[PDB]
Amino acid sequence: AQYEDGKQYTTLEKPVAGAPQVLEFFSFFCPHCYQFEEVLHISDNVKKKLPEGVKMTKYHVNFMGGDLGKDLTQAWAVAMALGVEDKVTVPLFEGVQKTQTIRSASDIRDVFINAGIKGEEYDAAWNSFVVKSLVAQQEKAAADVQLRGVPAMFVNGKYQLNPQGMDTSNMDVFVQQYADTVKYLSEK
Repeated sequence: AQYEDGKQYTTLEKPVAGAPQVLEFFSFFCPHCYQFEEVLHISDNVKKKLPEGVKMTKYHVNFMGGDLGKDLTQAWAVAMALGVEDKVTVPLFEGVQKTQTIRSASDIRDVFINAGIKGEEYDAAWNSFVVKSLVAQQEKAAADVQLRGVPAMFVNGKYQLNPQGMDTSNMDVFVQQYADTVKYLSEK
């Protein structure tokens, strides 16, 4: 077959019921995640080839960067609650991996302030039980599915993208192969 289990994707032994259609996991500490976001624009190119009626979800993980890692998972819950993902993703990646100006929760907060979210609004969000459950959702989803590595994408709680088995000679061709694989898995 042109698409083969173990080649562009793997199958979960232990399928996850009720799982989001396209579920992606990342960390702001994750170097391939940086690439996926700023150079390859994976999420965006997947969206463009997905049918419609299909929801895309993106969650942060705790297992990188210790204490700061958990703060970043809370901050991403804040971002999801406020709908400001698009405004903080780049400054968070660059503040962690490029400029290395993110070293504490207060530094994460600065990124939001500078992106124009108001202090009061951010801190109320940070402390809110709606953010608490959004943190739980991120954790449970990762727990449900094995997760010890990022970047990761899972389709319909059954299939996991295997970018190692795709060619990287041309970044453009890598991305299309990836997105086309998601489309294929989505129609499966």
